[PDB]
This record gives sequence, C-alpha cells and structure tokens, in this order.
Amino acid sequence: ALKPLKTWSHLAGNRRRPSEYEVVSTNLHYFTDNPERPWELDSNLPMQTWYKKYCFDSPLKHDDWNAFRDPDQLVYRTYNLLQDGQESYVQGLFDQLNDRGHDQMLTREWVETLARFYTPARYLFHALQMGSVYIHQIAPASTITNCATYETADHLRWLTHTAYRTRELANCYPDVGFGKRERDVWENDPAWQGFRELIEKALIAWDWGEAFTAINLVTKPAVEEALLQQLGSLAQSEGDTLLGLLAQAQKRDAERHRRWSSALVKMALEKEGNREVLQKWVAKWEPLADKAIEAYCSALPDGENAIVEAKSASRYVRQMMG
Amino acid sequence: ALKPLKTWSHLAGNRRRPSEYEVVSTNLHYFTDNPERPWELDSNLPMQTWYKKYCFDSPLKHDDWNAFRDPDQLVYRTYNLLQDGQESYVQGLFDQLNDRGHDQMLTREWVETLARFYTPARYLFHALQMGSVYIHQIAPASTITNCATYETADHLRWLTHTAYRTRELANCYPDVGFGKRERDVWENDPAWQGFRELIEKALIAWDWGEAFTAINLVTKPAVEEALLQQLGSLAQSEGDTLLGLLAQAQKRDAERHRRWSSALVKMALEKEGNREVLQKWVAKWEPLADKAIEAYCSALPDGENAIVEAKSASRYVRQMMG
Amino acid sequence: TFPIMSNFERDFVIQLVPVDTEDTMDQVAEKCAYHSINRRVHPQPEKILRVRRHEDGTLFPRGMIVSDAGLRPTETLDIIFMD
Amino acid sequence: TFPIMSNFERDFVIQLVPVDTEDTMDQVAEKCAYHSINRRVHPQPEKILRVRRHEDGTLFPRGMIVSDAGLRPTETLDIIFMD
Amino acid sequence: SMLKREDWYDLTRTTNWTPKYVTENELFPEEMSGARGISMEAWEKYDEPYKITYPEYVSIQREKDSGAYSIKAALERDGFVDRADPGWVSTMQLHFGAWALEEYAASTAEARMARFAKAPGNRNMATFGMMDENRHGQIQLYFPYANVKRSRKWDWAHKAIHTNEWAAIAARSFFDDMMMTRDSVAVSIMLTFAFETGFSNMQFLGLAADAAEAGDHTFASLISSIQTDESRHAQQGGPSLKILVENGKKDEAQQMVDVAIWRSWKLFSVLTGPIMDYYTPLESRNQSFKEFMLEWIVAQFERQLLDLGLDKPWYWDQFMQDLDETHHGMHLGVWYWRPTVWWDPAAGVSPEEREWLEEKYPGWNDTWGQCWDVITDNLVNGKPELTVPETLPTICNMCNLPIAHTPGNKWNVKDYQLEYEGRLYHFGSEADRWCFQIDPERYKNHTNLVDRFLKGEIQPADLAGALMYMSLEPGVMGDDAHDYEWVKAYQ
Amino acid sequence: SMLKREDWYDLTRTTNWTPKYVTENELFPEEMSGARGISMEAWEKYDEPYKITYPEYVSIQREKDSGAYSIKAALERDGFVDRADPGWVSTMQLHFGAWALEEYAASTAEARMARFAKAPGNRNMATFGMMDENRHGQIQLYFPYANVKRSRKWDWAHKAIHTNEWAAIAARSFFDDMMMTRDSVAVSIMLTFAFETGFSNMQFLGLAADAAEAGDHTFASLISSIQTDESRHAQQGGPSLKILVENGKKDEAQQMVDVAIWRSWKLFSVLTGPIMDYYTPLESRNQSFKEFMLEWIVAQFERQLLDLGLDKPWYWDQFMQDLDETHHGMHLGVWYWRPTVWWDPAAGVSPEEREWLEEKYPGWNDTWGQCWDVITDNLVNGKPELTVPETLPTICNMCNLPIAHTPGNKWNVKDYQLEYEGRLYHFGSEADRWCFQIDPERYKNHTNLVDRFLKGEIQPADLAGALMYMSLEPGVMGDDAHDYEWVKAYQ
Ligand SMILES: [Fe+3]
Ligand SMILES: [Fe+3]
Ligand SMILES: [Fe+3]
Ligand SMILES: [Fe+3]
Ligand SMILES: [O-]
Ligand SMILES: [O-]
Repeated sequence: ALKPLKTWSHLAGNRRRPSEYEVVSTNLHYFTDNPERPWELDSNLPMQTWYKKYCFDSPLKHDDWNAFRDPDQLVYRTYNLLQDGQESYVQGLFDQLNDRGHDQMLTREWVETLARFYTPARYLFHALQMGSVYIHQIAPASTITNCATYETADHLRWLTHTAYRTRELANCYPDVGFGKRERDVWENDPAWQGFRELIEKALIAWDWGEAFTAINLVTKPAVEEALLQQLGSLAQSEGDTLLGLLAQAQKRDAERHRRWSSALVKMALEKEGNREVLQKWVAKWEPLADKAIEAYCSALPDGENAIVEAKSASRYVRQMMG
Repeated sequence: ALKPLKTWSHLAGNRRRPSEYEVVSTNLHYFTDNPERPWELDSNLPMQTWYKKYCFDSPLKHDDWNAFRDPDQLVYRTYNLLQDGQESYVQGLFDQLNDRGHDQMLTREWVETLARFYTPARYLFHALQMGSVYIHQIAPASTITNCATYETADHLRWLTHTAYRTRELANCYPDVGFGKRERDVWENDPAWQGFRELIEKALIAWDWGEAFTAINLVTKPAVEEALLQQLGSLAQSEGDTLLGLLAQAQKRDAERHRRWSSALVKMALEKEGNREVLQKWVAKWEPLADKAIEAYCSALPDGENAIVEAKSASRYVRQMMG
Repeated sequence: TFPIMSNFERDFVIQLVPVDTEDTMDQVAEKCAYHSINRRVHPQPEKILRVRRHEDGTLFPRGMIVSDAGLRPTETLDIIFMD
Repeated sequence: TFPIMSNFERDFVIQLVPVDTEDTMDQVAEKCAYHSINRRVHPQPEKILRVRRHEDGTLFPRGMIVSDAGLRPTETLDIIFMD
Repeated sequence: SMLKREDWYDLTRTTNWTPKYVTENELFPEEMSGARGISMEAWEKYDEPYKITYPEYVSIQREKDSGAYSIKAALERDGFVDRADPGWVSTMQLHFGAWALEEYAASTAEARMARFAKAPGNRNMATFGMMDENRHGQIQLYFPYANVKRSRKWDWAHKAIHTNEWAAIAARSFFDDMMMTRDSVAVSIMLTFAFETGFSNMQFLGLAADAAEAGDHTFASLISSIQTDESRHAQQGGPSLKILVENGKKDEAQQMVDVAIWRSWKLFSVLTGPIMDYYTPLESRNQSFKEFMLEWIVAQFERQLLDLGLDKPWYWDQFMQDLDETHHGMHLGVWYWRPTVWWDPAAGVSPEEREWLEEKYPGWNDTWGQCWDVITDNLVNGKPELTVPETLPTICNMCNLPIAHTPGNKWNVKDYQLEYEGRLYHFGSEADRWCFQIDPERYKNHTNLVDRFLKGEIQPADLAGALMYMSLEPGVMGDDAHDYEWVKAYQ
Repeated sequence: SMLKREDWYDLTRTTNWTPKYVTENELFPEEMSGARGISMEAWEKYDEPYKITYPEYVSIQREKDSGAYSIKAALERDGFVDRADPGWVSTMQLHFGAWALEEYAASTAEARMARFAKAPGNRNMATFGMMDENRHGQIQLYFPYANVKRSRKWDWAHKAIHTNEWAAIAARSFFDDMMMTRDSVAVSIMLTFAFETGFSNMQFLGLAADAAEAGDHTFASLISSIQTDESRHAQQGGPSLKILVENGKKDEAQQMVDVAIWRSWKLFSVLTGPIMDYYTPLESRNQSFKEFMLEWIVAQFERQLLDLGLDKPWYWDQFMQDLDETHHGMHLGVWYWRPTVWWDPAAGVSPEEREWLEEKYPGWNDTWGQCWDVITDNLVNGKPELTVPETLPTICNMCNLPIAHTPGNKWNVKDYQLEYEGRLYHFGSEADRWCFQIDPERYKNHTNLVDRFLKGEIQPADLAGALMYMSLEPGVMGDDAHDYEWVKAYQ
C-alpha cells in the first residue's frame, strides 16, 4: 500500500519542511501536462493552437519552469496584509491632506501640469493592468503566473488612486475638465504618443517570453521612471506633496515587480541561449521606450535632464540582471 | 423561579437591543456600591478615605453617573481597529519620509527650533498620560473611566511618536544633543515653564471633578493648540512636512477626547449648580493656561499672533459646551 | 475480437464487452451476462437471452454470428429477456 | 440566646449554632449534632457527646450551663465522643 | 475628508480608448474577446450591479482570511477529521481533489476577461475575480495540507487534476470547455452566469450547512468564507447577456446558456447528487438532492432567464424528469467502480436509508433498489468479488461520465449514439449529444478513457493497466466508506 | 526606513523630571506610590524584561481580537453550551462571575502604578496593563452575554461582584486587598508578581487545555487568548522586588510576598481546586489539583524567590501539607451549601471518581469519604433534606471562606481564633490569622457574612433572609450539577 507523506508528493525530498508559499503556489497549471493537447478537448480548437504557439513554442526555454520562486514569496494571504497596510497609509494621506485643503494650495500652473501629465495616466496604468493580466494567463508555470497575478492587482491599484484623485481635482477645479479630458490627451498629445505606441504594440506581443520582456523589462521601467520618479520629483518641488508621496508609495510596488522579473531573468540565464534571446527582445523594444521617455519628459520643466535620468535609470534595471 | 432575560438585568427595558458598547462598558465599578465602605476591607484604610473624599464627595454631582455614554462608543476591540489604521498611516509616514531623507532637507534654524520646541514635548505628553490615567482610577462610573482609559493610551501614543522621532533626529544631527537635552529644556526654559507649572499643579488636583476639568477642559486644549496646532502650522510653513502631518494626525485624538469631555459636561448640566461648579474650576485654572500659552508661543516666530489664536481656540472648546 | 457496448436489461449501466467475430448471438449474450447477472441483475432461467441492435430495435436470431451482423466497432446492443 | 461555633468531631466544618444561656453542655451537644449527625457524621450510640472549649482543650462537665461556662460570644467549642 | 464611492467610481472603469498604432482587432482578437461585431461603445453600457474598489477589496479580504485561518489554527490540535463520519471524510477528499486546482485555473479564466473584454467594467471585476480564484485555489490547498500525514488520499487535493483518473478528466472536460478555451464574453456567460450564479453559489451554501451539521467547523468556515466572494465575480455574466440580447444575438446568447447549464448539471449530478442522498448520514439530511435542486437551483434559473428576456432551454422537461434518476446512476457507478476513485464511497443503502430513499423518490426500490439487492445478497453470501468490476463502463463522449439511467422494474437506460466522419460516439443523454452536434469542431478528436483503452493507448490493456494509467495505487484506491458495516443489518 | 526598536526604546521611558511648582511628595504621595524612602533615581534602574511599543501593541492585539471574535461567531450557531457536560457549564458560569468584573477592576490597579510608580518603565507597562485588563473585563462579558437567554445564571457574569453572595465577598476580599487598596509598588509585588505570575498564568493555561479536552473551543480560544497577554503586565512585580531587596527592604519585600501568596492560595483553593478534582469528568483528568500545584506553581515560586534573593515563606511546609486537604474542604462546603452559589456544583463522588480520588490522595475515603458516605446514604434512602443546610458555616475573617479541614478517621479541623480590642475573630489557618495580626489596622472593622448575620444586619434573620441579602432567588440558586444522576450507582 501507499504510505502517508510528510508533504505534497511533488515536494517530497526537499530537505526543508516546505513553506506556505511552496505549499499553495506550486506546480499548479495543468495545460502543461500534454504539450500536444493542452486542454481536455479537440486539439485543433483555436485555444490549443494559442497555447502551443505562445507558451510551449517560446524561444525562451527551460527544462522545469515550475522550479521558479518569488523573492517576495507572495500569497494571497500575505498580499492582502501587505497592501491593506499600504492602503491605510495612502487612504490616510488622502483623508488628511484633504482635511487640510492641500489641493487649494497648488498653483494654477501646477494644476495645468496635473491635467496634462498626471490624470491621463489612468489609461496607461490600465493598459499595464491588461499587460500583466495577459502575462498571467500565458506564463508556463503557476509560481510565475502568481507573480503576474499580484502585479496586476497593483496595476489596478494605481489606476484606482489615479481615478480617485481625479474627482478630487475636478472637485477642487471644475473649469479644468479633469475626468472629461484625459482620453483626448492620451489620444492626441505629443507627450503621450511616445508611450501609447509603446504600450499598444507591446500589448499584442503574444509569446509569453516576449510579453514578459516587452511589459516587465522594457515598458514598466520606462513608465515607472517617467510617471512616478520624474513627475514625483517635480510634484514635490512644485508644492504638490501628495503626488510626491503618492508616487513614492506606488514605486514600492514597482520595485517588487522588478524583484521578481529580476529573479526570473536570473533563472532564465541558467540555460544557454536565453541571454541572447532576451537581449534580442530588449533591442527590439528599447527604441520604443526611448521614444516614450523622450516624448513625455521633454514637455516637462527641465525636460532635457528628466530625459537623461529616466533613460539611464530604466536601463540600470536591466544592466543589473545582465 | 427566575426567568432567562433578553439582556443584562441592569439593562432590561431599554426598548433598543443594547449595543456591544453598552454590553461591555456599563455599570462596572463596584466601589460605588457602598459609599460608606467602598472596598471590602476596614473603612479607615487610607484608600477608603481617598475615594470618599475625592469621588463620592466631589462638588460635581449626579444621581446616576452610570448613565453616561461615549459619543464615539469606544471599546477595546474598536479602539484597536481605529488606532492600528491610524498607526499604519503614521508609521507609513515615518518609513517613507525617511526613505527619502526628509530630515536632511531641514534648515539649521528649524533644527534648533525642533530641539527647543518639539522634542521636549515627551515630558509634557507623558504628564498628560499620567493626568488621564489618574482620571481613570477615580471617575465615578465605568463608562467615564473607559474614556479616560483610551485617552491615556493615545497620550502614551504621542509620547511614543515623540520618542521615536527624537532618535531619528539625533541620528541625523548628532551634535545637537536631541535625546540628551530635553529634560533640561523642560526644566529650565522660560518657554516651557508656563506649561510645566500648569501641569505639575494640575497633577495633584485629586477630586475627580477637578481633575477632569484641570486636565481635560483646561490643560489639554492649551497643550493641543500650542504644541500641535501652532507648532504644526509652523512645522509645515518651515519645510517640516512630517511634523505638520504628524501633529495633524495626533489632533484627531484630541478632537475625540474633546468629544467625550463635551458629552460629559453636557451630562453634568442636567443637574443644577454644576455649571457654576465647573465654571469655578475653569476660572481657577484658566490663568495657569494663559500663562502656559504665553510663555510657549511667544518664543515662537510671529509669537504674538500664535498667542492670540491659541488663547481663543482653546477657549472656543469650552464656550461650545456652555 | 470486437468491442461492443452492452445494454443489459434491468441493469443501470452500459458496459464495454469484448466479443469474438465468430460468436453466436447466444455467446455474445453469455459474455454480457458475465458482467450483469449476479452482479446487478437477478438471473431468469424461465427466460432466454436475446440480442437487439440498440439504435433501431433490430432483433438478431440466436445463432447468427457477429461477423454477419454487420456491426460497427463499439456498437451498442440491448441484451434482453424473452422465450 | 448565645451564638457559638461548633467544631463537631469527624465533621469537616465549623458551624454557627445558636444555643441558650441556660442550656446544659448535654443540650448544647444536642443542638450541635442536629447540624452534623446524619448529615456528615455517623451516629455513635455506644458513646457520649461531650463539650470542650476549642482554644485550650478545657472539658466541660455534662451538666454545667452556658451561663456558668464563661464563654465569649461566638466562642468555638469541640463537640466530641467519649464514655 | 474622504469621497463617497458613488462620486468617483465610474472613472475606475473609464479606461477604453481608440487604438492607433495597432488595430482594434489586433488589440482585441475576436477568438479571445468575442465582441461579436458589437461595437466598443455598445459594450461600454455594461454595468455590473455589485461594485468594489481596491482599498475596499484588500481590506475586507484581509479580514476574511484572518478569520478562516484563525479558526483552522484553533481547531487544528483537536483533530476532528479523525473521528468524523467516514462518509464525511470522503466528501472532503472528493471536494478538494475536484476543485482546488480548477479553482486555481479559474483565475486564468477570470484573467481572460480581464484582458480581452471590451466592457471596461468587466475588465476590472475580472481582476478582482482573478484575486478571488487565486485565494480559492490557494486556501483549498493549505487546508487539506494539514491531513497529508493521515492518508495519501489527501495528496489528491494537489495531484488529482494532474492524473487521468476518470473523474478528473470528467472535471477538465467541463472546466476547459466552459472557461479555459472560450472567448472573454463567452466565459462570462458560461462560467460566471451559468455555473457560478447557477450552481456553485447555492451548492457552496448547502455544503457549509452540511459541514456544520456534521460538526466540522473548520470546513464549515472554509466553505462559507469562499462563498462570501462568489457574487462579486459571479455577477459578470448577466450584463453580458443583456448587451447580447438587446443587441442582435439572443440566439447565440441562448445557445451558450443552453450548453453551459447542461454541462454543469451533469458535473453536478455526480459530485453533489451522490453526496447529498448517500454520504451524509440519514438524520443529517434536510432535503433530497431533488428537493434541493428544485428549491434552490431550478426556480432561479427560470427567474434569471425570464428577466434577461431569454427562454427556458429546449431540454428543460427532460432535465426535470432526470432529477429522479441521473444521480442515483452516477452513485451506483462510482460505488460499484469504487477503486477507480480516490475517496471511499459510501454505499447508502441500509434499511432506514432505503426507506428515506423511497420516500424522497417513489419507485426507487423497484428500480435502483433491485441492483443493490443483488449487491447486498452477495456480501451477505460471502461473495464480495461480484461487487467490484471486470470491465469499463461506457463513457459518455461529451461529459466523460458513465452512461447510466433507470434499472429494475422500469428499465430505461439509453445510448444516444452518433456516427460522425467514420467514428462512432457514445452519449449519455440527448442534450449531451446535441452539445457535440452544434459544435463538433471542438470535440471531434478528443478521446475518452474507453476510446483510449480501445485504441491501445493503455498498456497493459487490462484492469491493472488502466489503474496505473489513472495513477491509482492501493492506499489511495477507494473502497466502501463504512467498511461494509451497513451489511450486518442483513446478516 | 524604520528604526530598530532597541535604538529608541529607552526614550519612551525617559520621562522623569524634578518637580518645582509642587513637591516630590505632593506629586508622588507615599500612600499611593510607596517609594519607601527610595530615591527617584534609584527607581530609574527598574528595567522590565519584556518590552513593547504602542504601534506593536495596537497591531498584535487587533489581531488577537479578530481571531477570538471570529471563532466565537463561527461556533455560535452550533450552540455547544447546550450539550456540554453540566460540570463544564458550571465551570464557565463560576469563572465569568468570579473574574469578569475583577479583571475590569484590575485596570484600575494597573492604572494606580501607571500614575504613581516612580519607575518610568513601570508607568508605561502599566498603561498597556491597563489596556490588557480593559480587554479581559470587556471580552469576558461579551462572551457569556450570548447565553443570557439560556439561563439567568449567566447574568451573574455581570451581577456577581455587585452582590453580597458569599463567594463574591471572598472574591472582593482578595482583590481589594491585593490590588485596589495598596500603593503602586505594593500592587506590582502582590498582584503582578505573586498572583498573576504566581497563579493566573499557569491556571489560565490549564483552563484552556481543559476547555479544549471538553470540546468547548470558543472558551478554549477565549481563555488562551487572554493568557497570551499576561506576561506583558505580569512581569511588573519582579523588577520592583529587585530594587527593594538590593536596597534596604528585603523584609518589607518578603512580607508582602508572604501575604500575597497565601491570600491567592486560599482563593485558588476554592475556585480551582474543586473544579479540577470534581467538575471535570474522570477521563478528562490529566493530573490532580495537588499534582498540578506541585508541577506548575510551587517549584516556580521557589525558583523565582531564589533568584530574587528571597526566602521561601514561613508557612511553606504547612502549605505543602494543605494541598492534600484544603480544597476538598472548600468543595464539600460549596456543594453542601450549593444553593448559596450561582452555578450548579458537581458532586464528584461516584465509585470510579472515588477511586481516582483515593489514588491521587491516599486516605481520602477514610476521611473526606466518610462525609460523602452519609450524604450518599441519605439520597439513596429518600432523605435529601439532610444534604442541604440549616445554618451558616464559620467564615474565616481573613479569606472570607468556610473554616474546614480533614474530617473522618483522622479529624483535624481547627480554628485559629483571636481576640482583638473586645471582638473575637475566626481564622481558617495560622497564616490567615497572621495576615490580620501584622496589619490589623487594615481589616479591623470589616464584618464577614456571619458577623453580619449575628449583628442583625441580615433581615429576616433566617436562611431565606440571608438568601435575599445575597441576591439569590430560585433559578439562579444552585443545586447538584448532574441532578443526582451519580446516586443511581448506589441505588
Ligand atoms: Fe472560486
Ligand atoms: Fe468562483
Ligand atoms: Fe487579566
Ligand atoms: Fe492580568
Ligand atoms: O469563487
Ligand atoms: O491578564
């Protein structure tokens, strides 16, 4: 007869008693069990074709994608503890800086800057949301997908901040058109077209490998350095301390997404040819981001320098993974 | 035989199903059951004498002190939910404003101001702690005591902020003597002697009635308007946004203490002679606070005006209760 | 060797029964009973086991062989009680 | 009427027993038993119930009255078995 | 001061824009969105009735998990599982096997909508739905994990859906069809509307009551907590159907519902039916599976469908009829073939049990009762070998479930066969066959367990071979839940 | 970035300063601080070993209450209380009565230290201690409150300490003495050190195990949660004793400990003793009250006392001896006088029970056994009236508990009487009397229940009068826990 085990059979002989994270996160996807017929239906179904092409056939290869582990070791239970605390602080910032009428203290100039450069971010942030939610559904292992799962939540989290803040701003300054104008700005403003091209094109890269690079190694650090780092230094030196703090709160999220992208890239390099593969994808996209960073930061005050710091910061992210 | 009841016997016939607050807060002290012998021992024990004199014999009278109810309806369970959230926001402020090195950005002038006017507050805040913890142990009804219970926690809460912030400041500016100097400042600085007299003298008013007035209706609004409101407007316009926000966070606590003092005063006025009684106590102490506010705010920038606003604000508190 | 699906009378379930291409209806019947009689259906020895194609009620004479029945592999057949 | 504390032999507890100032030790004894014998102590009718002051073992003769015992109100007394 | 949610909500879902640097169809491929030639702008009318924002989510759900986990911790050391009814233990080992990973796979389904739905409100809800199903998968592993030392059967909380044991294929057959292999708009109808709103929500309620009634408070809490999350993402089908109907596609809408329900029904008829009427002890029984279905599932579909401007499905009366029959079929199947499943099936045919059965379903002893009569006699008469099988049953090609129906004095077992491009297919009901016929492209070359046995894909091609192919060995292979205890009552 | 607690901690307790506008003795009156002519600066050496800061407090304790309350909610509808052993139900109704309000009063004791202690570290800990005891009082009301519809007895969770029912006076006698009527430094010794560290902590552990073993998980959780808070404020006596001893006052230190323990011991001997050896069923019994006391309470006092540079109390051997005796006394008292208490006392003298009793305490049947023999015979012989009382027992003037000790074949019941200023006092042990003698000023004119009966303070001056004075009416007046069920076993 079969003996009772100390742990999940797939984890037997680990030496270390497996952690909650290992216990609820691992070797979970099953479409991977039959690369020839991922889903328990006809093999010629459009969705079979889709997974074979974009997951199984990715040029980015590994013998055991299920080995991957999240540096932060995030599970639903832990993700909610983390983010509730971080929401308490941001909702606390919102509550109390209002109480004191922070919005009234801002200059007419900065308010125009807010409408152009800040509240349209709801579109770009939602796009990333979509971006990461696609990574989720095509990555070749549960532990990878889960990282994408939480990132996507954070992505929606930033859109939520941005939505909330937009009403508060429209409330304080009705004649401005906050809440009404952003679509048009997003769609027709030279400052935003850099980014919107980058993202729209990223969003149809279907290969999980390329999607992960396009979104997580290329597009995200560019949105992050331009929209949070740069506009945040500006926010702050411009008398908008809310945004300065808001943005810094959101960048915690970014650094955690970086951590797990980092870890995955590290893992990919265990296998020959993957560094070349990854580098080819960056080299395809990097110019699209350069364009994104230029078109945006240049219409900023001190535009030329914003461009130079963001370029090298977002690049620094990728140098640090090799 | 005796029937089972829908509620605690002391609460039967309330019309409304009693709330958690009523259920865990009410008619709890028992020393009140035998005014001649409060405690189940000899009646000539020093502690019997103490309660008779300072609780039973208070000139501030009511037929049923146990009727009192806390506007905010605070229970341990609710007090911890409230304050954990409010701590998340303040600890979040500490974490992140450090991350960005807010302390380094402050002017040498403001730093001197911080050492004189800010970090010595640990003494005054601890004194209030003691102040409220005495109210607790002599008030003539559980629902009253409980209000004092939580206030005292908040009091220690502010001392805790102030302690924490003092190391961070001594860390950033070692040559200043933050953490070492405050006792001497508290003890020997004209700006602080106003307050230290007020508080030391308040702290030996043993009658629960007078203690409540001395601490909660007189001393507290004066500490609150001088140390939080005034130094907070200053903090903020001086480039110290942490303190500006810190102080505003702590004032939430103050307004809640005000709410329940307010409610109690309201209750006391149901009975004739109590308005006169209360007014006599204010009139004894008010000059001690005037002195406190003058000695402190006058060594502030724009000293004369700080004095005028604090005087009238702290007075406004008491006008609003009649 | 030839798989068929057996729909045995008074049993709740259709089962897979391997038969031979040379079996008689009688011998198909007996291979089927093995999986039904005394498992989930009471024997009936006043009765005779017959074979009808499930799809259209066609009754096969007792002694006709599978070979000549013109069955589709895996075809479903009622195994019923008559006299 | 005079309260005393009864320490009845072989019972676990001292009890309050109202007696009379005119009772005999015998009649004190019988008032005490009421609260001990057949509640928590088995009768002993080969035996005689005696009364000794608890504080110092002083045995009172059977027929001496309370009045003359010089007891303190509420004084504790052993109610014991002898012959 | 804070805002009132009402005031800023709509901006969370004002996220649509006109693509330029790629095309609408590149951005939103039809095979994954299923817009159905309905415009982006017509899709923006999509309005979910139950609303939530991120701060509210992370807050609430933090506190859900605090509780559910704290209960678990509190009760753990008392080891209830050890003295629970074995019928109960089985119910748990079935549940975790069948659901844990399909729940996890559900997040991906949610994820589908989250990326490809043209209705922005939907994309946001599906993000939360994504989170929901993460939790469910996650929690429904952490829980059984406490029991891996007690029996290997609990490993199947993780292993089941990775095997080709017949139930798991039955499971994947449904889920993959409903939720993993269909466009966003389709997923919202077939999963959130038909299955989650249609069945899961009521089931999970029932399951929580039952856990309690049996005195498993850990599980009671576990199930009922999950259930509190359901309507949040479950709502998502309804608005979709509204836009589809009001538009042009009432027919296309209809058909998906028609399919979606039948397929759910059949899964439900083997995973829940059997449990209600046979595993839960007699005095713990509130109402029959048929009573349950009528009270809590049927009236509400009709309710829902009527308000959406839709019809009752063509197969409705047959469905109604089948509540008397189908599940007792699945139960006899499972029990008779009990070493092919990974929990210990409960017979459920003691004398008392047998009268309840006859009260709730008149005619049961003179049909279903017959088979169990023989089963019984054999075990009294020291021949247990005639109550385990020597062959496979015919697997329905649609639902991957045994083809079975009324036995005994009113025999009515039927096979709705179909020849299609030179292959003969076997189907367990009219509706099952009709499912295949309307979309044959989608099931054409799938092979059910019996096909596989017959095509020589299972080696050795005997019973012990099929048992290995299904990854089942002694000690996780199932047997009679109460160890034939109930036999004693006949001698 | 955050700081490491170690780095900033000390500043939380750097709160002492030199008064000017009032005097040190005005600020810190000796009757409330008890500095004992030890300097402010010598008191600043006070260093609590277990440290906590406000953010840490509100965080942790938020999560404690989340759990404890969530359990309660989860289990509520299953109504365990209704089918619990009645011995168990009683234990709960006793516990809540005796503790809920004394716990609440405890916050004030904590509050005493919080204001008047010259050791700043102490003032802060006592603030948290204040919070702790708030919770305990609060939670230990909310909990029984679910049961007010089931019986009036549960009202006593609130009412008890407001009555003069004899137990409650016994209760207030201890608490008021130990914690409400003594200076800050005294409270820290007598309460936190002697009683909380000495008894409560181990008891509460035992009580939680027992709740579990009996399958009351609500209560199990409730008790064990409270217990997690104890060492936080319980520590507070130790440092005080260190400063006192190292100083000049080892004698004054000693004496308080000596008193403090004896008084606790006597409370414990009626509230816990009886429960362990008689209310918890036989197979739920891990170890005797004597075993328990030896293992978990005695060795540790000796441990503690030795490390503080103190002696075992003069009465130690007597104490050791009394573990064989005292509690069986209190139990017979309570049971025999069972309508004077507000729960239903469990007899505990079935045959099986009676052998366990004799195993754990040799000689028990030939002493205690005797009384229960008669008690039994009477109930077999249809004379129950001879097992309820017609008089008061002699109340010890110190501990306000019946004077009682070994009956039967080795009778040893003694009264340690004392005349003092024309009044005769009754005492239940040498130590009890010695308590009075060293500080007579403090107990002099207190009147115990029997004094009160005798001074004509109780009218009518009969038993029904005393019953009204104690606020007890039928339906909360106690009787035999299992309704004399255990009698059947003798006929
Ligand atoms: Fe789910
Ligand atoms: Fe769901
Ligand atoms: Fe406590
Ligand atoms: Fe305590
Ligand atoms: O769900
Ligand atoms: O405690």
